[PDB]
Amino acid sequence: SHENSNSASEGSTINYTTINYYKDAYAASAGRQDMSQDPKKFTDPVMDVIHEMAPPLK
Amino acid sequence: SHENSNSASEGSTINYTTINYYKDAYAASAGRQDMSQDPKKFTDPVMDVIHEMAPPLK
Amino acid sequence: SDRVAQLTIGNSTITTQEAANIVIAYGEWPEYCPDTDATAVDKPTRPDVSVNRFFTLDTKSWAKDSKGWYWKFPDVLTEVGVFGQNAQFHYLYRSGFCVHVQCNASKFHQGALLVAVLPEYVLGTIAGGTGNENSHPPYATTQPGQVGAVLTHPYVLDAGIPLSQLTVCPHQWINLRTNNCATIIVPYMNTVPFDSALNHCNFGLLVIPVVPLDFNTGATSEIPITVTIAPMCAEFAGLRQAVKQ
Amino acid sequence: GIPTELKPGTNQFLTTDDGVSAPILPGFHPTPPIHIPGEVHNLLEICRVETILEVNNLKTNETTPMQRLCFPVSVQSKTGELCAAFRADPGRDGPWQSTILGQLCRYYTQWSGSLEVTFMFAGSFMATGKMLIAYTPPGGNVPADRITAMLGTHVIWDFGLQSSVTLVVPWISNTHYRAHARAGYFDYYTTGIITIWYQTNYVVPIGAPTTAYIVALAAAQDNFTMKLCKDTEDIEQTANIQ
Amino acid sequence: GIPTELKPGTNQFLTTDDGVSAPILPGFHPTPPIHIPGEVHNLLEICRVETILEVNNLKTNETTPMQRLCFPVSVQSKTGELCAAFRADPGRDGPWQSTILGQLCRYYTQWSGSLEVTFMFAGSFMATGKMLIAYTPPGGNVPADRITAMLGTHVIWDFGLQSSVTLVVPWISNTHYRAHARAGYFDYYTTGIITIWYQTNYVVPIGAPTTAYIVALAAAQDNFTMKLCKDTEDIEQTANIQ
Amino acid sequence: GIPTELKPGTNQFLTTDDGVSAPILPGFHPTPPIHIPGEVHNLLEICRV
Amino acid sequence: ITAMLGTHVIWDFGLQSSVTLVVPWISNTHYRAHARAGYFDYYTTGII
Amino acid sequence: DPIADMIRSLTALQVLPTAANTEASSHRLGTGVVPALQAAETGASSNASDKNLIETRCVLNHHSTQETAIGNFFSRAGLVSIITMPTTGTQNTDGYVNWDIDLMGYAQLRRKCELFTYMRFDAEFTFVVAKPNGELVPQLLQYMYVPPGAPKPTSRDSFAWQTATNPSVFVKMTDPPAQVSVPFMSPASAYQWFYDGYPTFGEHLQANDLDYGQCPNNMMGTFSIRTVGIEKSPHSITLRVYMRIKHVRAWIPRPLRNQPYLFKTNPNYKGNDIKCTSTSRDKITTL
Amino acid sequence: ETGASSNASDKNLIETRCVLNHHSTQETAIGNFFSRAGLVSIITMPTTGTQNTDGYVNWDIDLMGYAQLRRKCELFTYMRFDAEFTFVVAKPNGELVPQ
Amino acid sequence: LLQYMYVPPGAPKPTSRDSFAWQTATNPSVFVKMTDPPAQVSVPFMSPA
Ligand SMILES: CCCCCCCCCCCCC/C=C\[C@H](O)[C@H](N)CO
Ligand SMILES: CCCCCCCCCCCCC/C=C\[C@H](O)[C@H](N)CO
Ligand SMILES: [Cl-]
Ligand SMILES: [Cl-]
Ligand SMILES: [Cl-]
Ligand SMILES: [Cl-]
Ligand SMILES: [Cl-]
Ligand SMILES: [Cl-]
Ligand SMILES: [Cl-]
Ligand SMILES: [Cl-]
Ligand SMILES: [Cl-]
Ligand SMILES: [Cl-]
Ligand SMILES: [K+]
Ligand SMILES: [K+]
Ligand SMILES: [K+]
Ligand SMILES: [K+]
Ligand code: NA
Repeated sequence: SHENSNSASEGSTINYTTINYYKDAYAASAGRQDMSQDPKKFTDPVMDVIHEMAPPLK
Repeated sequence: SHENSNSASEGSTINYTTINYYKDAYAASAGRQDMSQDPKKFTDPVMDVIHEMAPPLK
Repeated sequence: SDRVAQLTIGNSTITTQEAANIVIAYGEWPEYCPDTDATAVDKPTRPDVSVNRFFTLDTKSWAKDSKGWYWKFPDVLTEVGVFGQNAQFHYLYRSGFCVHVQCNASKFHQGALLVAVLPEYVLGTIAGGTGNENSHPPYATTQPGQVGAVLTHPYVLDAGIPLSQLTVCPHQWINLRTNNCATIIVPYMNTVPFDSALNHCNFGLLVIPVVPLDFNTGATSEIPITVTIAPMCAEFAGLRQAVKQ
Repeated sequence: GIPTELKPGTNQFLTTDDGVSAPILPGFHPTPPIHIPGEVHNLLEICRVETILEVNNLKTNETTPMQRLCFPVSVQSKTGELCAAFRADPGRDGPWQSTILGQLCRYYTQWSGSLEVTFMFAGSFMATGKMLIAYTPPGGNVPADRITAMLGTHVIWDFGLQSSVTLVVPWISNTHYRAHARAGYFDYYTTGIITIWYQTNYVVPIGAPTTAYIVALAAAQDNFTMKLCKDTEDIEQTANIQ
Repeated sequence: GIPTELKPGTNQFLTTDDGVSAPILPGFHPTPPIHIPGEVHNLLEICRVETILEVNNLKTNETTPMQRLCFPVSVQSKTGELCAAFRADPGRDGPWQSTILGQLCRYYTQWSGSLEVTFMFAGSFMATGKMLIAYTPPGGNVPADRITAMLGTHVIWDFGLQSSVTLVVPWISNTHYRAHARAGYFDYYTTGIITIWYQTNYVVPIGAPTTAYIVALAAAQDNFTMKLCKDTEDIEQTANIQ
Repeated sequence: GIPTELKPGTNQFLTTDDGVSAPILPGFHPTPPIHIPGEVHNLLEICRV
Repeated sequence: ITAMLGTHVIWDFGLQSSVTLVVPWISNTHYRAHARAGYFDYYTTGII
Repeated sequence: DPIADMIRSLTALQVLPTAANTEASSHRLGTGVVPALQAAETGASSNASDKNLIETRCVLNHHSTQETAIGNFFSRAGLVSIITMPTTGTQNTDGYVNWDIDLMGYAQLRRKCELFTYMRFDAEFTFVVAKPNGELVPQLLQYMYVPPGAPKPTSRDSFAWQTATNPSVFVKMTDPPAQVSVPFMSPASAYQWFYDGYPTFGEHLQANDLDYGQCPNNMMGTFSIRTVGIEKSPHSITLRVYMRIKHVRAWIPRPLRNQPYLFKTNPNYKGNDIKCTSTSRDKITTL
Repeated sequence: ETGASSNASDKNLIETRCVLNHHSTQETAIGNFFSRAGLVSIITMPTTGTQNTDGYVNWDIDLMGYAQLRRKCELFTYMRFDAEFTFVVAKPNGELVPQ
Repeated sequence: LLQYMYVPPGAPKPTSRDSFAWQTATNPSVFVKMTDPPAQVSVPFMSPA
């Protein structure tokens, strides 16, 4: 079955291997979750990137 | 399954992606609705077509 | 070469000889709203230099017993310069910010301020103490203006949440023995592309002394803290007459 | 038999479920369709059609409802006078309720798009005048005077052979969609205010009426869409239909 | 009809079952998404972020909680003094409960990985000193003296322009994963003990405070993972939420 | 819905039935296995001892 | 708070003993005659 | 041309199915390099790893990171509402109930959602109904969704139950629990658990300070229920509603609630009894 | 007077920005507006009274007895369609019995 | 109507028929009637060993 694209997660699908029998995508299961991560935006949101070698303040 | 063509909407099917398990087409689901429109017949049913540039009465 | 810095925007320039890098909130630079995300159809006004410049607000005094302060954005500037005027004359507003908090002491003082940005900083009340009273914060507390306000219970950020975890938000520390300022660049964050600069505060700036100020008597005791902020990529739409609230 | 397992939802009847049900008349064939003018496919086709706005919705009109279909203009004695005012909120109680647009969007929870109000002057041919029509986006209550209203989106209309003028109520919202506005928390979705002022004056020579009327027609523009189908408040089965 | 046969499980509602349910609004389309900074995809992204450890979790602090966010160091009169101690167990009641890491791993039954504690010195610039920070893996209670603690994994910290130092609590376990440790049979999963000693002394010249504080921040390293999602003990609906 | 018809055996629980049951922990991953001497696969391996 | 609205520099004391304030040429005329009280105050440059 | 003056994100996504490996390392003795020293003032977390502070062996780590994907953390049905229709008392001897949709009444789910500032998702709602003592009887019920602006039923037989446009579900207390999928319905791009603002313009006199924090973009309307019949039903009814988030995205993490919840609509806390996030002990030098 | 609606659009009356509108028009397709089950009749067979102590009822098919659905259909003059009829039955108090 | 819930080590154990723990927002729970067939689920290998 080829459906209406109305799932909440489609701009950059956090899922991608779902099951469904209805014409509306949001009825689909959650599917297998992907393992993407980008910790840097939270752990290193600094302008000059501080290395783990020299002292962070030179 | 290949059916009897007895749906109310077949002269110009307002649907087109239906599901069905019976020999009669009218038993089928509603399917995904198409997005055709022709507002002009209601908004501009005039003989000489009036442009949105010059004055509508010349 | 990471401790020295200069910020120049509009007709204003900031210098510092004891910085500790610069933070770009969630790794994103502010930017004008793109046509794919926009919804309002009127061509916006993007004043540029008259509003994307540094504004310095009233200074606070840090005492051995201070609890901490906070300011709301864009509330702080709704009545300052050309930025405020644009915020009043338009229904819609959107911008990012460069926040620069200043505080210098001497090599003999000590203490540490945590400078953080908390999106959608909703405040709560102590519920009449017992918790049976469903009280709410008054306008003056939710939108303190350019003077900012004081935290009554910093440990729970006057909102039932642990200060201990605030570092999960964009932040820097001003540790007197190390630096004398904090700089954070904040991009527009909201569930809508533009919004009212009067009814909705996008984020709050908190400055809390986690390690209390101390010094031997005889040393300068007036240790102020100054906040200088600059809107970035300020855009406005839905022009009409001026409204203050 | 094949191993199956019933899941939650089993036996429920969801009024909006689009499924398949057994046919009662096997081999039945409907009367063929024939061509009929006026087929519609999407409600939006109708929302683009101008219908009459009841700007003159006064309590004193209710018994002579026809008078609600148009409002007056007349020779002013003072300059800058306000002629009429009303909210642009289309799904709200008020003038818009008389339009097909208003009625239809009440069958949906949210809407988005630019609106359009066209004013037709029905005075005598000898009457002239200039009016200032303004749309004041959210924030400021009804503008106190013409000089304040003038700061918003507006059109300065001149009477002439072209009987009408079109005010555009451009979509200027914070959210991509607006739910129907009403007093309370939902006033957050208000669209704004439309005001009509005398730019100069209704002028007429000796021999022609000193008062005339204007009809206001409203409809949606091409970027208009609605979503979240719902029941309308505008109809009630107060009693049994016999 | 097709031969089927209901199997056990039929009609049950499993709260974690990932199935398909009928949609209530056919043809509905959500508001489009827009770009918003700060999207997260995996809790691990957060666990890598340092948050404040309440090492100074004294009963006498409870009424002045702010004092729990940092502990002191001051001019010693005797050498080799112990400055502070605490367990490394992150899911256990104690100092770690104040960290986002601790709170989040309480939503999982097991964890695995190396931890990291970074200490920031907040004394005056004129203050100097060397501390010995040690991690004592399972087996030995709190080391009695610095000379015993010194035998474990440790870092000797020197105060200077670099305000901070990082102690690594390397994953040293018998099992691949640890369940949350607590007194009893589950002490089998304890991670160990962290101790902070005076390597030399906090030294300061005339004119500067003789007591200063240290803030401890903790987080997970890249080999950290959690498993077996569960409910946290850290929140309770003591009474109805109105 | 699809025409079905329940057959005898419906609802029964046969202790030796080798079927599929819904998983309680979605996305869960077991501790990896490690090598351990002495694995057996068939009881006959023991009967020969 | 009022002065802050003009062209300015925020100076921080440190190893660099000095800072430079720029008084950019912001005039209506291409040239200014010497300003003094009276009609010639028209050519005043401004205030630091 | 005759006027010259009239003329991003440094971090992105990677797929990490497994925890990082540990590379073997040996002793490092030298000047200049000093990975153990950090500067937390910058706002960054420490970049030091095991191999920099100790001698490590090689470890091929296959631990999965999948169970901590926000989808697996949230897609677990949780209780969001308990609705009751008793036959005797001041409650609802009317045979019907209108419930304003607000899911912040139960802590377990609420604390999990409040870990983020904004969330966008679809949801699976399951309706578990029974008598108050857990017994089941052959009672026919009707659940109806009344979006903002739709007429709310005023009685067990109000015309509104004709449900010609609103979606309704008819199910027996004896059938399994009803279950449906709901799309993302805010007029905004995401639901927001925190809205530091007011819903409307005006002066915000202390009389209407209950407006603070109320975001209309999260107000989804009313959920109505009734026993299907013109005559009153003899049975008290208990309806528990569970929600399962699916197809989820989340933005801006925040500190987790550490004080008991008092009200559905705000973060007010009991000021006389401010709990410490961590348990206490006697000395900082003793366990 | 022509009978046509105004052809003016935003860009002609004001200065506009560019907006890439992705709002869907699907939910207003007549099919999604009508394909929602609505009540068209309530039939009763009581055991005592003047109603139908006969055990059977003959109902003339007329769906115009309930306003919600009727007003929606009357938006048009002519309609052609197929239909799904669902029959929900119970005792008058909502209870169910093996009948 | 019954409710079976799995409370992993460290999760709050219900202390009453209506303890908050039954909100089961994260723990897996099964709701079934004594009249439905027997509930059945799959459980993975959960030891930390
Ligand atoms: C026929 C079954 C109908 C079921 C309809 C349920 C619709 C519920 C939609 C979920 C909306 C998410 C919750 C949104 C906002 C929060 O409750 C806010 N805190 C309320 O102020
Ligand atoms: C075994 C189940 C049998 C169900 C048969 C139901 C047949 C009903 C067909 C629908 C016809 C559409 C309604 C037609 C006309 C309107 O009622 C008119 N206003 C009556 O004058
Ligand atoms: Cl998964
Ligand atoms: Cl569709
Ligand atoms: Cl406090
Ligand atoms: Cl078979
Ligand atoms: Cl409206
Ligand atoms: Cl069959
Ligand atoms: Cl632990
Ligand atoms: Cl079906
Ligand atoms: Cl009814
Ligand atoms: Cl319960
Ligand atoms: K069917
Ligand atoms: K289902
Ligand atoms: K099974
Ligand atoms: K790996
Ligand atoms: Na380093």
